[PDB]
Amino acid sequence: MALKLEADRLFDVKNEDGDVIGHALAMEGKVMKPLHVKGTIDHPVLSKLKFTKSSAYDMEFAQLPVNMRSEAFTYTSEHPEGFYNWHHGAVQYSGGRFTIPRGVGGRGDSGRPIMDNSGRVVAIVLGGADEGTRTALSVVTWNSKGKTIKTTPEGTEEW
Repeated sequence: MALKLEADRLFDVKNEDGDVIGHALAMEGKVMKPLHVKGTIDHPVLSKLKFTKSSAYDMEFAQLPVNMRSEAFTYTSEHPEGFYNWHHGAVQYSGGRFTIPRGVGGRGDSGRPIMDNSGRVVAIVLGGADEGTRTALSVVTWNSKGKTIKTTPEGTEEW
């Protein structure tokens, strides 16, 4: 039945020698990536754009080229408790926190989006704090009025 054919929305950010140290994404008309991730966007067009910084939220962004604006994720500010999806599997959202099993997130996971079954982005991963058998994520989300919010658990380590 299904072939996972999708637009080019998620991009790699590499370090000086070329290791993937994070991710950048096309969403709501912008290319955004965590500010703490110091590398270059592995894309001939995106890497030449002028990026605006937002230290208060660990975000760095630029406007999408007119063309690419269609190849992009849609965000949603509604996240009822339950399970969500990301590159490594299930992400649980309960208690105001997004958690994953311990020993799963780390370098390379910054900038990865957490999604719902309808394919909308619900949050962007920044780092994590292990608490017991789980890891609580430091994520960026936006509220219903479009305000950016940043939740960082105690002892979070940036990925």
